[PDB]
Amino acid sequence: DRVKKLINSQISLLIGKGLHEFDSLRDPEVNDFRTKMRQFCEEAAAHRQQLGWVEWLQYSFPLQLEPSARGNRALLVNVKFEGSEESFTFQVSTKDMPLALMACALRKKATVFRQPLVEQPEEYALQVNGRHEYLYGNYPLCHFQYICSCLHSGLTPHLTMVHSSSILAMRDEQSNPASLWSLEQPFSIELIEGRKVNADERMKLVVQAGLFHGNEMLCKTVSSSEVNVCSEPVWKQRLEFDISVCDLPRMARLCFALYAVVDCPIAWANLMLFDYKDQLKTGERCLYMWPSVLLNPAGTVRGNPNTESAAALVIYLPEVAPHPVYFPALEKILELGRHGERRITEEEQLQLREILERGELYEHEKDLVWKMRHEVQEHFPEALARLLLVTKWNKHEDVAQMLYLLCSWPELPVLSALELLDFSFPDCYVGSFAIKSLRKLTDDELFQYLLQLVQVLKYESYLDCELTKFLLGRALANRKIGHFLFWHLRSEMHVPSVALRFGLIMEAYCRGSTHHMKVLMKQGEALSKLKALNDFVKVSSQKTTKPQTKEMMHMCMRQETYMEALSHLQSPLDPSTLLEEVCVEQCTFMDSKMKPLWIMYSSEEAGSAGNVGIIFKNGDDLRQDMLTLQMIQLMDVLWKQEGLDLRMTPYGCLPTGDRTGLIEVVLHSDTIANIQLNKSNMAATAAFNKDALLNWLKSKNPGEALDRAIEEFTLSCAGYCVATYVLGIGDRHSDNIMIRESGQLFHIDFGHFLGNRERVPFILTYDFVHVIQQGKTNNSEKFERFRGYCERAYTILRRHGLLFLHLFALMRAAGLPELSCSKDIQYLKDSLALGKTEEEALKHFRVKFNEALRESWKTKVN
Ligand SMILES: *C(=O)c1cc(-c2cc(-c3ncc(CN4CCN(C(C)C)CC4)o3)c3c[nH]nc3c2)cnc1OC
Repeated sequence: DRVKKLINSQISLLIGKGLHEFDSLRDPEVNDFRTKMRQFCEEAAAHRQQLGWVEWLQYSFPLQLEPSARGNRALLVNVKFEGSEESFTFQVSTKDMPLALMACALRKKATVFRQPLVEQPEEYALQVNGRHEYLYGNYPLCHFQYICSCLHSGLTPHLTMVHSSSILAMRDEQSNPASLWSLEQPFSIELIEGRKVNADERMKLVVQAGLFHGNEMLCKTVSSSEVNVCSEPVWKQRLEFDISVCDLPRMARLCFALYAVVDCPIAWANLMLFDYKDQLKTGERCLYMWPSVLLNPAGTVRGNPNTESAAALVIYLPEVAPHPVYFPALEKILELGRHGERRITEEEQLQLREILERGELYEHEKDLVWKMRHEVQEHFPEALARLLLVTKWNKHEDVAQMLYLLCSWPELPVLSALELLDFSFPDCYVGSFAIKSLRKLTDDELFQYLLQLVQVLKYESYLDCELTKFLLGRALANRKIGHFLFWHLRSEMHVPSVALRFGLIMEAYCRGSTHHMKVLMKQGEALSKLKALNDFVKVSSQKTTKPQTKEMMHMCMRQETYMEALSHLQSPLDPSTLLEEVCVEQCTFMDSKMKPLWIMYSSEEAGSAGNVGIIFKNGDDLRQDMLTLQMIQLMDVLWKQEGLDLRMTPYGCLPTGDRTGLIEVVLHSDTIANIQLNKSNMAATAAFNKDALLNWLKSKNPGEALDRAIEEFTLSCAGYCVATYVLGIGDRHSDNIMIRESGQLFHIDFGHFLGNRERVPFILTYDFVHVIQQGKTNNSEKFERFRGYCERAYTILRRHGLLFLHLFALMRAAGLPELSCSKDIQYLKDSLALGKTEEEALKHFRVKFNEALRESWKTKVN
């Protein structure tokens, strides 16, 4: 019908690529992915349209619980019924559950409307006012994030009784429309010609090619002869590799590098030896090369789409048989793997136990762990990664006996599985195994590691893969996973190397949720408008005064195309947050280089909670900032699970397009720089500039409120000192540190991390030390209490050291200039002192903390 056509065009504008372009490729791998993933995604949609009303609440509005609650006191709550202005305020216990609260609200309604109610508390859920958030399930009220948030800021929770019939109606409204192993000859290729090559004509062209299984070489690299620099070089050379065709692992990649010599690299191109159908590739192949910025094994195996500019390499994959050759099926693999030999003294078992309880190892150590592989599966299953790295992947017989053990290997913990997703484990069965051990991930853990999982999609060799199906299935089952999966993919559509894979996943997702595609379209339209408004602000700020640019901005925003496009949307930063009425008079732009837009919203239905802001930033790369903020959030989750709340501010930061993204406004907060200006006729005007920040906290927090504000400052200070030390956040100054009116300190503008290469020391600023000490010169009772907070925070993070290392290792796929090699992850190994005992790492940390105090005292002596 006309609808199928309309949806296809809406998908096209949403993903930023015409769907006709996918068909124009005439690519069988692309075509098969589209068919298969459309089928799988529409199955999910059908499953969803029949969920029960509580199950549909778990899809659309997943519970936001406190980290402590995963796996008393008096409380005032305001409850109202859907479509009623009359509300009931009643005292409840933080230990009470939503059903008791609901049954209580029903009894009030029954007395108020003088009628015993047929409705039972079991037929309801409590919505947070003007938000896509709900309180339901068997959990005390204090376990919910919203109730927890209300208790700390003193404020009263405002809840609406929503009946099942209204929830079911939402579900209804949102429905989709109605053999190789005998081939002993050495692997070889033919390097035919080069096309569109650009280099210095004094030099000569060389083609270096190597066979890789992930990062490791399957044999030594081979180099073609030197041929004089020109546009179309003609080699005609049969390059031979020291590896039998029978020994090529399934995931073997042929990597090429084209360079000029008198060392000047021109381009690179990679390709999988076996196709997506496991057939050994033969024939002629034109490799549209990528411009180099050594060989590039981790780089994409798909050719450069820019066929006009790109230099091309013509190669010939020889026909090794008169019939097609496929990689042997698992049944053939396991049949060969079933046969081997298992058997050395207790002293040699202790040698194996010492190495497996540790990490690089010698060649004699490799020989021991390989022969003892059966004992590895039997007594140390979590050491699979060590055994997988000692497996000789260039020996088809060794690969077979490894796979035999892996196929009966027990499911490993989530920490172990995340390590197996790294590019240093390129086997498909290994990747299928890791995905299997990751199905046990809770939606909360999945959401926490979604950014890393999206990045390891760039390591994939084929379109249809276990990770894609896993991410699609989880996104289709949880709307928040879906929302964030879509944005992570959409923000990378300008990267030609991922635009095809990422575009195809988003299309598949869209087939899974027509309604959500429309909701995301509403977000893309606002972001389109924001870009146009920001471009304008940029040029105006360069010509006239700030009040003049601000007034022109407001007039442009007051156009109906802008009022419609910027209003009534779900926030890309948090689909729970609804951005209702754009507050034009409160909108402005900041004075920094990119003139970022400061956009405010209000919602009568949400009250004070509806007053939310977004920062539109265009011109900067926000990926590193988002990663740093997600890591600080992880620390906060890890500190909270051990009962330590350091009052952190991990505000939203989401890239949405090319050098484009949104940042969450933290209201009632100013930078340390703005507070320290010490302006005249203010409630905080100081006698000593050292008093300015404490005077400001006093003006915001009168009487008893001050002690709480200083404690919030101390807690947040300790968390950020540890966060910035562990992560190597340098270039810290008064204009990238902010303070909230509650006393909470937080950092912004995370341009540089991991010491990028200098060792970032522990930092203690005197201005903050002065606040922690309550404005007293000596207050060791409060100072040492802060030092205990730092040590406790540091100690907790170390216990989770391997979780940070694994996540940051997966993030290497993002290609962030500050996260691109082994030395970057070494910085975290050093900061977290993982090569030490807790006692030794605590002395190490104390020696670093005492050194920061002596630094801070250069300002105390002044
Ligand atoms: C890029 O621009 C960027 C921005 C943030 C980020 C900054 C701020 C922030 N910076 C200064 C101020 C304080 N100021 C108070 C007064 N109001 C006006 C409207 C009266 C303007 C702001 O705020 C910020 C505040 N809340 N969230 C924020 C984020 C972080 N990272 C950036 O680039 C990576």
